[PDB]
Amino acid sequence: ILPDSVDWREKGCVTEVKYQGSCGASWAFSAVGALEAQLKLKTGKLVSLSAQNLVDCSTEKYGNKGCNGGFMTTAFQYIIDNKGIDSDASYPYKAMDQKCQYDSKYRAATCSKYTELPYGREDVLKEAVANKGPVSVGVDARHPSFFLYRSGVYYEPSCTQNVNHGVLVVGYGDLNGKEYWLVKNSWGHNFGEEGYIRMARNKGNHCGIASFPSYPEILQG
Ligand SMILES: CC1(C)CCN(C[C@H](O)Cn2nc(-c3ccc(C(F)(F)F)c(CNCc4ccc(F)cc4)c3)c3c2CCN(S(C)(=O)=O)C3)CC1
Repeated sequence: ILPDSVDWREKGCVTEVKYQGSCGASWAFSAVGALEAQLKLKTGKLVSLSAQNLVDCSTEKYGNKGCNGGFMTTAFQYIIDNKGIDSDASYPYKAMDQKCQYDSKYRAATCSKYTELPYGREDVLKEAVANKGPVSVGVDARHPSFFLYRSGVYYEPSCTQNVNHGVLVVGYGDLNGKEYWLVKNSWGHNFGEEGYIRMARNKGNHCGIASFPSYPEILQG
């Protein structure tokens, strides 16, 4: 029914890994990455979208607190309400809280809608990654093993389904009996597998990967 493996990087839909630094903006990076993939499918152009734009402008009205955390779903709502999000190049990432500096002149994407998936359904998530594109999700990253991850299929016994770090699922697969999720993180290229972490799949919603998945869309109309 579904493909055994997916890697949205192979279709040119994933921008370079970013470096969030001391600013807790992983929620913003999760959000732009998902929308970038929809933009590339829609327009044929791969352009990084401004995570800083979300940190500075999708704030209190959306329950977000910039470098102190946020949600991807209300980040998408902001983009809908704002009728735009800027390119990352026009509004680059500074890893701190700033005044909203959105400028419609440098709008690089829109958002028509977003969709949330039901908690813990890794089959429903697998289908969405296959059929819709990369999915924004939260994970439990509050473990030293996460910070220290270098390669392989990550499994942390003490992981919980409560989420606290925004990431982007750009794929899934199976490595020698270990089914994994392919996860784009925002800790630069030196983390994990060139900025990615492959996380255990179909192991009881391990680290909450499927706790709060969502994805945006950019419709023709
Ligand atoms: C629309 C509303 C008004 C606002 C959004 N609401 C979402 C709803 O509460 C569902 N939800 N979503 C998340 C969720 C999903 C992804 C991410 C991530 F990706 F960033 F990591 C995170 C982390 N950031 C949280 C955060 C947000 C603002 C802030 F300043 C500081 C921190 C949380 C959680 C929950 C319930 C409780 N969990 S938990 C402990 O894991 O069970 C966390 C619904 C009402």
